[PDB]
Amino acid sequence: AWNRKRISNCVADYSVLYNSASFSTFKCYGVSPTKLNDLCFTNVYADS
Amino acid sequence: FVIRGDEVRQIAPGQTGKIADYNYKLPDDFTGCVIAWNSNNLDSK
Amino acid sequence: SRLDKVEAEVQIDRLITGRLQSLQTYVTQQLIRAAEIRASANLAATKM
Repeated sequence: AWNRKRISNCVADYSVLYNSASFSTFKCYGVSPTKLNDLCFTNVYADS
Repeated sequence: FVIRGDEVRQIAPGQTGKIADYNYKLPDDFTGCVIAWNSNNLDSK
Repeated sequence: SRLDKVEAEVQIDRLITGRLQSLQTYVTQQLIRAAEIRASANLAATKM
């Protein structure tokens, strides 16, 4: 029953998100991870 | 040197990480070899 | 904007290859046309 969630209207400081060393793996496909903090996103969804 | 094994993946050419960000990093044009072995038997304290 | 240098390199290589092949095609085909025009010009001069 994997969860679906939508994320919109937020300022996402992905550097602080990266600061969580507890995340065992962190892979980015379409962009380089360092570029996260320099790009916009018109549609953001999350699965957990 | 001696470092934690978790961030060992960061220490490699091309690879990145917090240790690569501001602790220490080998450039992507690396000319050499990287070896490591666990030393918990003697470095424990 | 979206990628790092190592990650960008493959895409840049493919773009370069395609574009320069297109230029090669344009150059050679144009040169053929130039050959035909040259022959026509010699015919015109002989006519004159």
